[PDB]
Amino acid sequence: SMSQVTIKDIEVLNCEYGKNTIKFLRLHREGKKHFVKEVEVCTHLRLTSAHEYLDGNNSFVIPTDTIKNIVLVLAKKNGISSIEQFAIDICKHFMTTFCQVAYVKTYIQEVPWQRQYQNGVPHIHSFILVPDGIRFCEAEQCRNGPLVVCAGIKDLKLMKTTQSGFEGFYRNEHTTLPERNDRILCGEFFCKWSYGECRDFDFDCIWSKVRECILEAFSGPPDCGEYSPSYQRTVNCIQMCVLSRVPQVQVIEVILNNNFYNVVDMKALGCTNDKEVLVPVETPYGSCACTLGRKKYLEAQ
Amino acid sequence: QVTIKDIEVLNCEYGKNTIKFLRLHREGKKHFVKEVEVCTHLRLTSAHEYLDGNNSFVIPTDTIKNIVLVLAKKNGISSIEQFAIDICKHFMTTFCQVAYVKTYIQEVPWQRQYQNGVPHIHSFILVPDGIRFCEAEQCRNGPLVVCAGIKDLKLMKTTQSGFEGFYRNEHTTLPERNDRILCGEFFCKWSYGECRDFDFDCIWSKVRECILEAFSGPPDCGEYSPSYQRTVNCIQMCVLSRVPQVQVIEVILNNNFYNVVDMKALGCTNDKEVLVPVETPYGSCACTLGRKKYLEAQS
Amino acid sequence: VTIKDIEVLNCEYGKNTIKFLRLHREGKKHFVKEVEVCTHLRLTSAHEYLDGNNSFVIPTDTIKNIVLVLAKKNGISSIEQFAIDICKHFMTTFCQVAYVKTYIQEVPWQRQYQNGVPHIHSFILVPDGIRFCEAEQCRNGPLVVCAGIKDLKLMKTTQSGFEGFYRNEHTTLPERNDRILCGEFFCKWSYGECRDFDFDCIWSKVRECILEAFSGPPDCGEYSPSYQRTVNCIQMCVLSRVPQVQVIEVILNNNFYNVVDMKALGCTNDKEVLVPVETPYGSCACTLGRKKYLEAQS
Amino acid sequence: QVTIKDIEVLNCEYGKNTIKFLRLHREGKKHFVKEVEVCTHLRLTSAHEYLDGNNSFVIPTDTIKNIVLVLAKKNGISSIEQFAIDICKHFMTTFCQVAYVKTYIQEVPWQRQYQNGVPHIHSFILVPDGIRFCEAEQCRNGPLVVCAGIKDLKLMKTTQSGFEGFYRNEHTTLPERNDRILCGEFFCKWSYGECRDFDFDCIWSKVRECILEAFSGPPDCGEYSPSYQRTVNCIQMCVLSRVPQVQVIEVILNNNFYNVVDMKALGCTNDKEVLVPVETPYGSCACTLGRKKYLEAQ
Ligand SMILES: O=c1[nH]c(=O)c2nn[nH]c2[nH]1
Ligand SMILES: O=c1[nH]c(=O)c2nn[nH]c2[nH]1
Ligand SMILES: O=c1[nH]c(=O)c2nn[nH]c2[nH]1
Ligand SMILES: O=c1[nH]c(=O)c2nn[nH]c2[nH]1
Ligand SMILES: [Br-]
Ligand SMILES: [Br-]
Ligand SMILES: [Cl-]
Ligand SMILES: [Cl-]
Ligand SMILES: [Cl-]
Ligand SMILES: [Cl-]
Ligand SMILES: [Cl-]
Ligand SMILES: [Cl-]
Ligand SMILES: [Cl-]
Ligand SMILES: [Cl-]
Ligand SMILES: [Cl-]
Ligand SMILES: [Cl-]
Ligand SMILES: [Cl-]
Repeated sequence: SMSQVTIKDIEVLNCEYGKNTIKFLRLHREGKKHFVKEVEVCTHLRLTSAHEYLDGNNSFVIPTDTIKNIVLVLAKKNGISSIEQFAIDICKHFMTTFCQVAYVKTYIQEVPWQRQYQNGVPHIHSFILVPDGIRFCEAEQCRNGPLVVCAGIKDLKLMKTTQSGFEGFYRNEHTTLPERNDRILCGEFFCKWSYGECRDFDFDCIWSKVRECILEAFSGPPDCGEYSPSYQRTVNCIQMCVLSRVPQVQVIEVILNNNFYNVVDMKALGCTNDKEVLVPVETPYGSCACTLGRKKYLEAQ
Repeated sequence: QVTIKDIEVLNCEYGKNTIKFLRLHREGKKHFVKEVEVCTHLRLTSAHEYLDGNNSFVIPTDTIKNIVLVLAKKNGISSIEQFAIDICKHFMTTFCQVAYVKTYIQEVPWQRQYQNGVPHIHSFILVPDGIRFCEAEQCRNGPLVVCAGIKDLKLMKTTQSGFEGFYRNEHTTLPERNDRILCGEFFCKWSYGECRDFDFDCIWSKVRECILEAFSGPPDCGEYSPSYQRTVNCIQMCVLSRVPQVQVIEVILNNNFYNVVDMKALGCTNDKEVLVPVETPYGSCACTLGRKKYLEAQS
Repeated sequence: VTIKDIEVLNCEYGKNTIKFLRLHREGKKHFVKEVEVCTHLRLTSAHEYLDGNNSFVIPTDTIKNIVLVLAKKNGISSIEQFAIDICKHFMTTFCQVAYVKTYIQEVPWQRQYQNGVPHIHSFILVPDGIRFCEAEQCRNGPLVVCAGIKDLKLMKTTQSGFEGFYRNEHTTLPERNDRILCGEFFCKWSYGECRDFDFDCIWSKVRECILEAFSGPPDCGEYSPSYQRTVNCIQMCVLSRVPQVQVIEVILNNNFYNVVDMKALGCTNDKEVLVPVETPYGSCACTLGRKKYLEAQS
Repeated sequence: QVTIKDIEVLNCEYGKNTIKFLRLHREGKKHFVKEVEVCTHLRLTSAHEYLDGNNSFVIPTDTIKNIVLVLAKKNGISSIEQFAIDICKHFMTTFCQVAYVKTYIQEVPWQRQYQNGVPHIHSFILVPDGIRFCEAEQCRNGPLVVCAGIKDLKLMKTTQSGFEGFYRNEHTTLPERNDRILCGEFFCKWSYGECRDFDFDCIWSKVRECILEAFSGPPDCGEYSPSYQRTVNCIQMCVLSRVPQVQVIEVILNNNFYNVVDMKALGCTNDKEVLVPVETPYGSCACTLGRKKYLEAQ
């Protein structure tokens, strides 16, 4: 119909920009005892207009360099009591300082530094990297909308060697999977939960409590464990534990990426392999994901 | 144009890489796991597969994988070191066309889960706090040598570290510093030579404790490091002083500088409060120390 | 005054210092375990005290016979397993037993060696700290096992002080940052009901923790600012490195070594000649337990 | 009634007992300890302190202690034998009134601690596996004689022992036995006479090796003992064959019989499995052997 499209022909469905992987360590000294919080911050903005795209005019653009500067200044002046409070302080600063900001999102993850110990005695200033699951949070706010905070844990890899099966599934001409009532259940978990606009609690304490719920629901009691009839059922058991034990959690998303461990057939090698040697299949891999919300929280919107 | 008689075969080696498996063991309802990654390489007495297209002497890399899995099944894995020994011994004593065998093993760092200080019978969590590995090798008619190690071990102290009194030249702009963050990623490897009259797990743990303690110093005051290099030496001398089984120790320290961000132009003072890691480029230092007694004793 | 005015707070009886050697032979090679056993009972009634009625009393002679028969029939893999077997035997054999406690200590026989070769059947007494254990059970309550080391005498010649202590008008002790630290230790630890480990292995591991924490590393040692702090270092080492230990009790009986004033004798004594003071002597004692374990009891 | 005229002084002797001290020596960071118990006794050339109440010639026992401590400080202690020699020589050269001096010394058995085969610079553990002692004595204008020994040495073998073919009378109920536990606590003491041209520590260790090897026999099979008395002879003949410095050797063996408990009345057979030691009463035997040449040469 026409030889080109012009602004009049097209709708801007989304415009977003920001600064990614702002890495720094906040050091706090109480005499000779040293405290560290090392983080990675992503902060993204949507502006009220798109002249920098549509017209080649930068008048309203806050440089991403400025976004980095603000994150480092706020760390210096405010410290970091929790990554959640820091994500909140960043979002509130952008919304209050810059009228051209329609929307702000701050994602933060912690570098998993632990204090070193010598026969139970905490070291004043020495640390070791211990990645047993990465702590993150995310704060976002629309102009004239609520400031919403999420916390989570990712790269969390749990494995139980029994009390796991997958049976009674749908069968068809392309379904060769045998029924199994014993197998290794190996999952890499991404867990993310919403507090909504709630802030009246200790962020670090509540995060720890959720992490506990995830490990406990996954494992079952330490003397006997608990049967899992699917990866999916195990995801629901985790979500329902967190919701049952942590009232501040309004919505919870859990993604389980599984690895199957095959009992190697050793008959041609002159052996019987009685669930002794198991080879992980890393690709392809199965995943399942569910998001559960409290009826009260969702209806209250 | 060029023929077999103009060229010398300096080296021929082949193997199977990244053989991954979990060895499961049950004592009633209590389950135990060892998950490993194994490389095994061979040198053969002839090179006909390369020079002539004749495979008669070649043990398939598929067979190397089958043997590793069969040995894990029949022998179990008490320690990765004993399993590395078992694999090298099997190749040496089974195949007369093997001139040399090398097995590398690394553990997947599964930890048993705890609820209220009670250990879980069959539930585990992945906790990398430094990757345990080992390596066994042997030439025909030569010692079976065992090495153990820890890698991807990232240690950081926020004080008791400087670098001063260095060599000055026209291209040297580095300031002298007596307070900086010391952050290093360590690769540590040590040889037991032929000795195996000790508990591999116990001695591996002891060397690890030596590394952490020599790095950190005492927990109430720490200990001043005047260079990355001096910290490497304190680790090595601590291990050799406390672990006679260690004959030779190699330590590599890959460091990250943490820069106190100049916040002047932002109207801020930064008194060592906000520090930015420089990941690339990065400094390295490496040292191998050996006991004179062990070195001289090799005829 | 009458039985009606009087409460029986406690009644207990038993057989003490039951001494025997259990000999085991694998062809030419002999193995020994020589022990001393005490076994005490509390009965469900006190008719022997209150009425002169012995109908419920198991003779202490029978307690000895039972200890000797079980050693014969069961052998002794570990003193802890033997103590368990004796408590279990009393609880299943005699319903009038309300409570049983068995204490066992090992006679410290070591196999003799000649130029590195172990002797098939010859031993030497080597007391380097006496191994003991204790098992006890109430009727329908848990069987609890403790192991320990006593008469363990350790000494370091430096890396010991006592400074910054409370001063008053009767305090003449000077501040010291260098002294001999000499202690006789009693150490006892509870496994609770946990029994799924090698008793000998774990005992050896706790012993090594005690010596290493007392001494510090062999190339430099470790400063002790008090006997009390050294007790704490030993306990925290054991608890940090041995998960099976739930509760640990350490008693340190110290001996002061005085640098003799030889000025009157025309001599300077630069910490060269030291005289030990055996009485009076100082003691300190601490019991630490895992919070998780102590909560799980209540 | 009776006066000095009617009575003869057969013997007078006095001294200081249990003088305890530690001698500490430092080579850089490395500490060396020798802790000893010293007894020093004198006979004087007169007895006026007893007979007349005149103390003019008495050296206070407090002075004997001061001299032992002063000599430890000034000389150090290379060996307890050299220290005992130095004490006797001091009393003889210093005091006109000394007719006779005897010095007895025993070592406190401190052993350096080891961690994973590494010797600790300054930490020790008490390990009493046979107490080292010595004794020096001298009459005025007579030879200074030195003895060394080992006591409280407890050895046990579980077979290769019997006692048969002994004298029988109407009061003899002991059965012939060809297979018993041989358990002895040994006191061994030997004389070097006046010879001192050797390493005292070296030679003491050699004698101790000889006692353990002769008691035990070879590690692969042992050696049959037909009595305690013949084991004492084997020990002595082994020392005299292998250690030419030893002129005279005394060995005292205090034995403990281990009874195979008769368990027929308890429904059991006891096939040398459970044995009970008899600590009292107890048998002893003692022999002193000397080289003909040294006994003639007196
Ligand atoms: O638990 C399981 N869920 C699934 O959806 C599935 N698909 N293959 N195996 C499976 N196991
Ligand atoms: O400790 C240090 N060693 C070095 O070699 C170096 N080079 N730059 N900074 C350094 N710091
Ligand atoms: O370490 C010590 N603790 C004490 O309680 C004490 N009392 N005197 N000396 C002492 N030394
Ligand atoms: O060896 C022995 N000697 C004795 O003199 C003796 N007397 N009873 N048993 C004995 N055994
Ligand atoms: Br021996
Ligand atoms: Br030791
Ligand atoms: Cl640590
Ligand atoms: Cl497979
Ligand atoms: Cl070839
Ligand atoms: Cl856990
Ligand atoms: Cl700096
Ligand atoms: Cl060396
Ligand atoms: Cl043995
Ligand atoms: Cl002092
Ligand atoms: Cl007289
Ligand atoms: Cl007999
Ligand atoms: Cl001989």
